[PDB]
Amino acid sequence: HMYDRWFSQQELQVLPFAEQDEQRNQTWLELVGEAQQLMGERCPADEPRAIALATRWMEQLEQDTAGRPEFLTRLNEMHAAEPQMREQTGVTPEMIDFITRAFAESKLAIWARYLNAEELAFTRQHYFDRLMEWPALVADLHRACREKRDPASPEGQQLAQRWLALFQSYAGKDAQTQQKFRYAMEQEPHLMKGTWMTSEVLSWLQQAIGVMMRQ
Ligand SMILES: COc1c(NC(=O)c2ccc(NC(=O)c3ccc(NC(=O)[C@H](CC#N)NC(=O)c4ccc(NC(=O)/C(C)=C/c5ccc(O)cc5)cc4)cc3)c(OC)c2O)ccc(C(=O)O)c1O
Repeated sequence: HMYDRWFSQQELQVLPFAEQDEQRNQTWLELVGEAQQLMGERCPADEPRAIALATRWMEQLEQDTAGRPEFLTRLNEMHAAEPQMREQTGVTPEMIDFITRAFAESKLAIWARYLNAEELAFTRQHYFDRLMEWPALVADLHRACREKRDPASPEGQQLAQRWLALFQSYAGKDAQTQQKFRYAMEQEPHLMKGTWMTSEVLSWLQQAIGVMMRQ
């Protein structure tokens, strides 16, 4: 069976997808069907119904990957190389592209209340520049936070430096603009959806960042 080709026996017991729960399958049946309908209509990704659908997708996908970023990246490996993936899930790379942009717009809608028009335009473009590098970083942050790596060590500062590079990629290099983004996240729970980040890993990261920013 399909997940057994990609997950160890121990991983399979903590992977919700591997349950073939009937209710979970029906939920994804509806999520896929709704995405198919919006795509076939060429629905713009910033329409409310698209943003709402993408928000549901990310909520469900985080739950069904057990909140483990490494399980998310395993699914991405399957979308690239598992022949049965479309047949078994109904999810396609084109569909994922639509959800990705609608989920981006779900965050741009919130950032619009904190940024001016020129900052919003910059981020609407550059949000996508390095977006797909975040799951690898999140996995490396989970491992670091797990092993109580010193946030101030060279290995911790390399992680903070990788965060800054991905953050400045979407936010820009302006200090006042960056502070708007950091304030918005503190104020808006939706901005940390679709991240696989936990309060524990965020604390570890924000300690590493704080060391980087004061120095
Ligand atoms: C806000 O910024 C910050 C931060 N920020 C962050 O830490 C931060 C962290 C991470 C992130 N991002 C991510 O991790 C991230 C980025 C990209 C992705 N993408 C993917 O994985 C890609 C594409 C995209 N996209 N694949 C998918 O989506 C994907 C979609 C669906 C499936 N589905 C299936 O296989 C199914 C359903 C099977 C099935 C089965 C059975 C069935 O019956 C039917 C179906 C599989 C994969 C996902 C997550 C982020 O966002 C950029 C952040 O901002 C931190 C601190 C501060 C501060 O201020 O201190 C701050 O400001």
